[PDB]
Amino acid sequence: HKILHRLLQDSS
Amino acid sequence: HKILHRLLQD
Amino acid sequence: KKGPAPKMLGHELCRVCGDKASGFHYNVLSCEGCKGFFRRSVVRGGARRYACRGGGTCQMDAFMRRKCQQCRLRKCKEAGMREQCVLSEEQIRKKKIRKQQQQESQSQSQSPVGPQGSSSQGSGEGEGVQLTAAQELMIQQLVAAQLQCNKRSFSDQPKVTPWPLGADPQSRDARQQRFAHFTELAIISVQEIVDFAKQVPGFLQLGREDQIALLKASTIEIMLLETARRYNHETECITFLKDFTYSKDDFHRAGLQVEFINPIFEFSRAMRRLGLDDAEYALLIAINIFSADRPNVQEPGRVEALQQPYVEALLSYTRIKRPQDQLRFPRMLMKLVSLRTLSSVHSEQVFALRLQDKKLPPLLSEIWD
Amino acid sequence: ASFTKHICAICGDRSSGKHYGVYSCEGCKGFFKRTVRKDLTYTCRDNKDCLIDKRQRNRCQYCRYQKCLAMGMKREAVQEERQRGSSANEDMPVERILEAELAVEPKTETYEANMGLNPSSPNDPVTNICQAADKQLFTLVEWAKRIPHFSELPLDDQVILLRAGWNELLIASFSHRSIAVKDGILLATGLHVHRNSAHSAGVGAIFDRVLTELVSKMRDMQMDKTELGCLRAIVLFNPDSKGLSNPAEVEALREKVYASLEAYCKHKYPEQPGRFAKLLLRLPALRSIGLKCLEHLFFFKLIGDTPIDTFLMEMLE
DNA sequence: TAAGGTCACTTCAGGTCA
DNA sequence: TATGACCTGAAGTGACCT
Ligand SMILES: O=C(O)Cc1cccc(OCCCN(Cc2cccc(C(F)(F)F)c2Cl)CC(c2ccccc2)c2ccccc2)c1
Ligand SMILES: CC1=C(/C=C/C(C)=C\C=C\C(C)=C\C(=O)O)C(C)(C)CCC1
Ligand SMILES: [Zn+2]
Ligand SMILES: [Zn+2]
Ligand SMILES: [Zn+2]
Ligand SMILES: [Zn+2]
Repeated sequence: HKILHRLLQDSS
Repeated sequence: HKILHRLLQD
Repeated sequence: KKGPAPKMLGHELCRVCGDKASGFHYNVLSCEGCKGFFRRSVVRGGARRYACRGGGTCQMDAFMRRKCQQCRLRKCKEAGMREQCVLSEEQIRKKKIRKQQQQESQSQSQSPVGPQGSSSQGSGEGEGVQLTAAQELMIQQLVAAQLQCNKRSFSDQPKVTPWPLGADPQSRDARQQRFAHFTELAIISVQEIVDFAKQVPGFLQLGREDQIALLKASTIEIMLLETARRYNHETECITFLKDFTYSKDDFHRAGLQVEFINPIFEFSRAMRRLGLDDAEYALLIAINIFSADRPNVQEPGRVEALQQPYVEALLSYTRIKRPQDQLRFPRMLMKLVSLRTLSSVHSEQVFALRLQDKKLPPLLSEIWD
Repeated sequence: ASFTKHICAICGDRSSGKHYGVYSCEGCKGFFKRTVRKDLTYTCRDNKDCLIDKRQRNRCQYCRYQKCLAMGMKREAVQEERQRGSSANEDMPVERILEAELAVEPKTETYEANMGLNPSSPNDPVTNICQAADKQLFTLVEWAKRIPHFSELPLDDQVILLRAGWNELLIASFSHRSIAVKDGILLATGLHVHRNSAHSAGVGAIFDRVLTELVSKMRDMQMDKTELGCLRAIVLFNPDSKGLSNPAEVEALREKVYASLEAYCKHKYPEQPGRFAKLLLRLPALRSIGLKCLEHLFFFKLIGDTPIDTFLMEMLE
């Protein structure tokens, strides 16, 4: 649930 | 295997 | 003196029965009988017809046509008679009122010309009807977002494990290498999807776990769509990142099971008969994200309501572009089911990988586990 | 070539001499005249491959006008002020499908203090559901026979299609049967489930999924027998089933069901443009449910606790 | 000539009725 | 009740005047 979330808030 | 075929026959 | 008529005739008979035709009727030439029969068949479809007990070998002529109506209609279809050539009830009302009430019959009265003794046309709103502005704006936005998010994956090309050509066929680490490669391509795919959905309007109106659940659920199916879009019909190969092409046997060397690989290729070759453009693909993906039947969804109402505009926008785009093909839309909405089946197959592939104690990347292991 | 002066430059007929700036006959003259006058935009479905000659020139007006304009005819030369300006039926009738649904399901309700059956007990929900399923497989084949063109198919393909779709068929059936109750579903044996019982049985997830995504939506949009039968027909014909002799026929029949259903929607419910699309969108939700139920069916069968009847066993084996 | 118009002529929809 | 010769009836075409 963490990595997708950190991919959400900003640009990858 | 058996039943459905016979039910579909008639 | 020459006769003043085009007059295309001469008894070319009938494509249904073979009796004498009076001319072309419903995109084919036929007689009065076949024409009337076809009309009454289209306007009334709930009429009682007798099933064909004599087999589909029923012979058509100027006599037996009254025997089997189903075969007669079926050969009317074989004749190429279109159903849309029969005027509907709302279509026929305007082909009456114009010809009765005033124009061409019983009434002509105007300001000019008048022997009256003893007996804004163009647009209201700036219309032109269907496919409104906001819809096309949304479509173009989705396409532009698709391209913009697609360009980010182009710089990740030499970030990945090279393909081991000329590799030992019995080598396990070769299969492991190809597998790792494809999983990395899948990572790029997932990030790309996340960015795309991020640029999708209305998607930011949901909660964190809502967006996360929707993405985790729709990811594989979106990948299937993007793969089917990158499929090459003639060469029978799939090209990822536009410079990387792979055949079916390449997936066979990847270590993937046949039951996983085959239906995907079936799905990919099935979508080329649709001939979808970037707009329809983008709309399909957009709808697919907004499916409310996904697991772990707290507010399915918001998601369904968000799915509403994309569905109808896809409808207006389909009907206007290709009025000739009316089955394109239901055949497009039906691909979602295939996406579900292939999603189940995908999950079974994941479990298959889990069976051999194989490891997949933390992101992919986050989504599909 | 000065002989071409005596012929039409478009259809290649004998001309009267120059009219619109090219040499053309009275036909192309009057055609370009009547066209440019109203300047009506033609639509040719071929497309754009049309070759215009003397004989066939009146078959396609679009390409004729395009060839007239290509020869150098002017729209400014034309006087009079102006320049530039259902169903598909009887192959797959919905009435016979309706007849099938009415034949198989006797249970309905009209306008006080009555209804056929709703007894209950929360033991054992899974066993009772399997029992009802086995009960309804026979009515499922009996439903399949009354569906147009299915009986004409080869026997083995009929077997395959039934074995493939039986789950989703029965599911849609009891969902629409339970459309009047929340929550939850009424069995064809008459007994009641009551999802609390499903939760206590460990199957509550898929059950509540059925409650949320099927019966709820069906009740919200008020789906009738015709639409239910059509959706069940779409589920019934699957070209993607394994072992099919001629999948293209099945796919074609499915398309026929699409056209017929969309027709019925454009007739019965002119109010809702998204009715048909909604009905189609109920299908992907059904597939994910139909598959998940098989996973539990493969489970409870392999565990060897809940008694499974012979027909249901055959469908599972 | 080269522009118009007229109106015998075609066409292919639906509707009638014995 | 379904059927097909037959009509109503517009939109169109072109030989021939104007
Ligand atoms: O090239 C780009 O633009 C980026 C991109 C876009 C879409 C897909 C993609 O990678 C797909 C090709 C490799 N893929 C690996 C894979 C994907 C998803 C799950 C798994 C797994 F972990 F479950 F196994 C794997 Cl191994 C496989 C690919 C495929 C196509 C045809 C036959 C076999 C495999 C695929 C799998 C699932 C969905 C779509 C394609 C890169
Ligand atoms: C949803 C459900 C399941 C499957 C239901 C199926 C496969 C058929 C139901 C048929 C009925 C209920 C027919 C009728 O009423 O006519 C299983 C057992 C996996 C899990 C819990 C309940
Ligand atoms: Zn005929
Ligand atoms: Zn027949
Ligand atoms: Zn000409
Ligand atoms: Zn043309």
